[PDB]
Amino acid sequence: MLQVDIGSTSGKAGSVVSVPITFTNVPKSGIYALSFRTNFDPQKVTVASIDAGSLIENASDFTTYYNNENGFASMTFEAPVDRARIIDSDGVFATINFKVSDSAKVGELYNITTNSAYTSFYYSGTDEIKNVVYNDGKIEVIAL
Amino acid sequence: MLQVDIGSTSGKAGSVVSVPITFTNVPKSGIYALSFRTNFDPQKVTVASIDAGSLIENASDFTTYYNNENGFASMTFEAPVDRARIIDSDGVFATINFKVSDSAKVGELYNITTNSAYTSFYYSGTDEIKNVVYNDGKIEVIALEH
Amino acid sequence: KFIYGDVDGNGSVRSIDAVLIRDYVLGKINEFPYEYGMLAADVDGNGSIKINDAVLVRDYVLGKIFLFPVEEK
Amino acid sequence: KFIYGDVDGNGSVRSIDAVLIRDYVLGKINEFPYEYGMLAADVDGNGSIKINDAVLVRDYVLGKIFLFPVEEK
Ligand SMILES: [Ca+2]
Ligand SMILES: [Ca+2]
Ligand SMILES: [Ca+2]
Ligand SMILES: [Ca+2]
Repeated sequence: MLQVDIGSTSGKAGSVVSVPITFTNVPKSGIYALSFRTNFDPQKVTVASIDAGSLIENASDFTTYYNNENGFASMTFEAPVDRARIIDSDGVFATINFKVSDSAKVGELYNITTNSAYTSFYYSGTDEIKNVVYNDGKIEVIAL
Repeated sequence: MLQVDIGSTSGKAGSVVSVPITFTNVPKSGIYALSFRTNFDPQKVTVASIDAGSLIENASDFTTYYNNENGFASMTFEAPVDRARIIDSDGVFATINFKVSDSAKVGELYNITTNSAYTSFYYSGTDEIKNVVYNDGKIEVIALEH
Repeated sequence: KFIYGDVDGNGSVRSIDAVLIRDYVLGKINEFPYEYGMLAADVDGNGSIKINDAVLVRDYVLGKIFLFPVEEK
Repeated sequence: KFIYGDVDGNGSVRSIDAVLIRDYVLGKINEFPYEYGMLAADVDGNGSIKINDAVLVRDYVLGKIFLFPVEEK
């Protein structure tokens, strides 16, 4: 089945870390449209920026938004109507650059979670990918 | 460290399945307060009911809410001020009974996900448990009974 | 009464209606600027607003489809 | 002007205030009907409303603590 992974990583208190969102076993027929939402505790990390990954061929297809007060980041993909760009291979969809709190302590674990209510994947306008598996990730605080 | 597990299960279209929420490696000093929120796709499953598990010794301490239009279920535990009840051992915190849509097709997989923005665990009113792990669950739609 | 796809209620199904559905999925908005926007947004008729309702509205504005699945097609 | 803990804005920190903070954490509400309820609810002063804010308010009402962490100078 298509497998979505939020990468885990580590960093120091006060640092920016980079959390990749990966797609494996992407259908060769293509993903036409998707949304993906991650939650996090904004006392632990906040979003500095979100960067499209190499699976995005044209920026007009990809849209992001994040709300640090409410602890979420969202991304959408909409292939053009002729499917001239389509996600039909495996790789990095996007990366979220998170600022780790200045007050983080060594050994804390901040879970970066997939929100299944706001995440969905489609082969076409009417045909949903209904067996996608979400895998979440963790930011570990390490010592300077 | 404390580990929260959303169990996986399976059932037919139209059925009610149950998803247990288990806590492992609970601190012996006790969890005084927590919130736990799960999301789900509300056109795939909806919450029929939430049942407190054996870790809840008195209903006064446990509160639940779900919104079947928006796709979440939330649970809180607040120990009394004397810590007369406290969660300080491992077991089932709660079980969510989910109705699988009658239009579900066999082979669909529904991710029942821990929401880190709305989930937190405290040893006391000011001291947070800041290394908790979560392991989410899936509901698989099957064709046959059991 | 409402027109399917017309999420801002202005009487026409336009490219901005698809933008507004995508803004709702992204979390930029929590509601549509129209009494019947949530209903008008659900153009596949599955009962929820999802990213494919946005792409369906876009594809209808672009002339790829001529009616919405909720319209029986 | 507001009183820490007084999430319903009625001028007093009471049992129900902690219930209201719990309703927010549960998702039953998305905002407080008091102009200053969000700032009043954040009694640990960390910038987020979380379950321990609700238990702090309850514990103040019950007499376990006599001030909130946001007030400690
Ligand atoms: Ca319109
Ligand atoms: Ca829909
Ligand atoms: Ca009050
Ligand atoms: Ca707080």
